Amino acid sequence: ENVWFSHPRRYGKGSRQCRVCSSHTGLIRKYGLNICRQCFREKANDIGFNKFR
Amino acid sequence: ALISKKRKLVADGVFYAELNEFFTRELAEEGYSGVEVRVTPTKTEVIIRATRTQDVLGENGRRINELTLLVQKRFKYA
Amino acid sequence: QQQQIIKIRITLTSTKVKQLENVSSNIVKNAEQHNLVKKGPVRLPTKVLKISTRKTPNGEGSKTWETYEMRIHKRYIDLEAPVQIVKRITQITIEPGVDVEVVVASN
Amino acid sequence: HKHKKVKLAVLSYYKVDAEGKVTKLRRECSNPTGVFLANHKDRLYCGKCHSVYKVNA
Amino acid sequence: MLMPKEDRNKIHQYLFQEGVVVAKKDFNQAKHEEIDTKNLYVIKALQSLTSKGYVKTQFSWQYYYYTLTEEGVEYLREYLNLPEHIVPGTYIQERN
RNA sequence: GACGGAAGGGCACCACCAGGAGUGGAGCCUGCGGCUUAAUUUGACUCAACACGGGGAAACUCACCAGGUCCAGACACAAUAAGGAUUGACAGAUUGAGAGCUCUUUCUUGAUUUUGUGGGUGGUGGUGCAUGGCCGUUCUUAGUUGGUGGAGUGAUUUGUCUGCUUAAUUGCGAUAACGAACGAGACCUUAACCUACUAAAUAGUGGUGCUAGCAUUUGCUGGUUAUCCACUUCUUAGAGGGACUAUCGGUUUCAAGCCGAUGGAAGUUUGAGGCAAUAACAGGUCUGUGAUGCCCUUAGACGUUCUGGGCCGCACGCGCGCUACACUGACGGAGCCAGCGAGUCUAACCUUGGCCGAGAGGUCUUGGUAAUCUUGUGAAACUCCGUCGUGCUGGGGAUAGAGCAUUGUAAUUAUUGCUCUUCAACGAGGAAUUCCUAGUAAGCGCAAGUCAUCAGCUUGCGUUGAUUACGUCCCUGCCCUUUGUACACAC
Ligand SMILES: [Mg+2]
Ligand SMILES: [Mg+2]
Ligand SMILES: [Mg+2]
Ligand SMILES: [Mg+2]
Ligand SMILES: [Mg+2]
Ligand SMILES: [Mg+2]
Ligand SMILES: [Mg+2]
Ligand SMILES: [Mg+2]
Ligand SMILES: [Mg+2]
Ligand SMILES: [Mg+2]
Ligand SMILES: [Mg+2]
Ligand SMILES: [Mg+2]
Ligand SMILES: [Mg+2]
Ligand SMILES: [Mg+2]
Ligand SMILES: [Mg+2]
Repeated sequence: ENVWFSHPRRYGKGSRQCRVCSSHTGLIRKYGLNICRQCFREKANDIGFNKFR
Repeated sequence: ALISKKRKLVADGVFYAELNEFFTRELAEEGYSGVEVRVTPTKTEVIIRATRTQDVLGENGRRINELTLLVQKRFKYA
Repeated sequence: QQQQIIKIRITLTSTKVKQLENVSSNIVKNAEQHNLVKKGPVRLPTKVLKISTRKTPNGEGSKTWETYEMRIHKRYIDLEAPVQIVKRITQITIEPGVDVEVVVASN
Repeated sequence: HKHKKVKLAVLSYYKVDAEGKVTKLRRECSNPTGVFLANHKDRLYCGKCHSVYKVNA
Repeated sequence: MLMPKEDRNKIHQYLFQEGVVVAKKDFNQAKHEEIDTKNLYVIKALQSLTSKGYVKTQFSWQYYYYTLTEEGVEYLREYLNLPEHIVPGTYIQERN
């Protein structure tokens, strides 16, 4: 009863979102974080990412 | 499950980060000072440190099994 | 089971290097007291996971960049062990936060 | 957007006391959802046989 | 949209048999895990409960952690018409 | 306190001197303004806007435009209803459409709802001049504060300084100050060394239990680690060791220091970063946030979804860039050497090898969840041997045409790759202006980020590797002292 309400999302910006805030922009999909670069900065420490050099 | 160690440790950190923000959103009154994860074989134990144990353990075994089932239901854990 | 070798390989990996060193020293320690033939703890190059991100949430300001480092240290030991001796030392007293893999090779 | 749905009784059945035995023609079919359906101009609407349905009435 | 009665029933008994319900915050998924219905109907129906009560809702990264409050245990007991005070459903059941 | 077209003293290749590479001129890329548009979505405009929002946008992204659906309008109240609230609908009209959106039409699940009142919810709506957090800048400079004591009615001042020194409010000293605290430093990460310990079939070496091929009386090379033995020099990573300007000489008030020579892996704070005080800015961000105050909107929606377009539009101006103007070169062949990475069973990620194809690429397979395999990423600049021969030329590749492929549901406004073909400006760049002191500048590529595909961009890495100076306050900026002030929203 609902077919026209959908369009393909197999790739690109709309195929993914931040796992914290669903921000389509600024994502870090490196290493499978799937966190945007801005939520990652607040939460880099508890994951295990630390600044040394 | 044959997942690379770099991606697995990253997912372990995201797992810890998920537990960290989850616990402080409900156990805010308990004086949530953090949490620890110990992955023993077939039994990963979540060591919740809270300054008010009388309510995180709840009464008669409540308020902790619900959180125990919530983490099980999300993370697809037996 | 009657004193038959298994040719086990124990591989240790975690970010917290310091307590992994203790267990790597622990695993090698319980071998000579049981007269166990072994190949020593082989240390593998550290994989420095790196993320290069802007400090700013917006676009304004000087273009300053941070590098985050999630270091991971992997080690492995080859032990010529009995079936009994390995099980009651590796299924018990497992250190926190360190991942361990027990695999079998029969070349 | 919706029709009145006037105070109708059962349809496609002639009468129960039509001098004087019960009269309900068009013997039972394989569709109970038996029952008839929406018939407008020499056409049929699927009501139960969702996958395969072969008849032209 | 409109939640069918068996969907409403299967959502309520699932929440009764262990207390908590988790639902991903993504509409138009139509394949909920561990419950055979659309994910939208799970969130919408639980929102209908939570406004009246019976459920304490927390979000925690778009994941919708739901928990059955003690006031709401007796309501779903009335909805499902289970025998009264024979099982808490299921917080204190086995270890005792 | 601020400012001064006031004086004096310091510091800094975001200042200068001596220079190097340039940019500004050219052609294309990209962003901004303007213009135009249905829309060409917005924020930011000296450093502190302008390859910036990780902003390399075909759909999504999306916030803009032209339109079509849905309510994901919770909950309460009153109506409506079980003489049926409403929903789904085949066909055709209508629609871009194979949206029952609406219409000709009437069957089906059945207080799951509809109408209205409230009241919630959503909003990349507005306000960053209501905010949090983060970031940028003053300032990566060296500065800030108090206890007790001294001065002053007081606001305040001294300490916190004339001098010398340092990268440093770093210290030596002076001394109505004395003893302190933060900052700086110390600290941490990383690079450089370790023939010393621990060891290693995921690293390497040598003999050989097993040996083999070529050429000759042993050099190069290919396999087995119950089809072997031994080891850690090179690689790795743990514990550590090591540098503290060590020794000597000179200079300094013979003090902190500085300079030279020797030795050493390292004598520029040993190189480079991480963190970084007080007080602030009406700096930026509400367009990251399920962070949020207030206001606006909320069913013909500023919610969300779908179709297509736009952000890329082109009389023009400006900034960051890429390729060049050639011989220190273009092209052909040959020689051929790195390092930092990443990578799939939660199914197509890295892709080897075989075949086909000019090429792009297609295909059959193998390995790797990774010091194992891609990958010795056999990278480019470079080196040699040749063709060219100062000719806008075989420099240069802009524009434009035809075709062959890949990615994507979709390539038109050409995603990109390849083949042939046109061979435009440009003959070293005006006024002006950027960065930089040793493995540094510059050249040269490679990896990763974004990513289905596309880098001319960024973050790092390695290859080749200069000139010049070890200084000064001339300009610019900052700080301090003295001074003047009718300034304090602070010239
Ligand atoms: Mg300048
Ligand atoms: Mg100059
Ligand atoms: Mg130029
Ligand atoms: Mg130019
Ligand atoms: Mg594009
Ligand atoms: Mg769009
Ligand atoms: Mg501000
Ligand atoms: Mg003072
Ligand atoms: Mg000091
Ligand atoms: Mg644009
Ligand atoms: Mg190599
Ligand atoms: Mg040419
Ligand atoms: Mg020509
Ligand atoms: Mg970019
Ligand atoms: Mg005067």
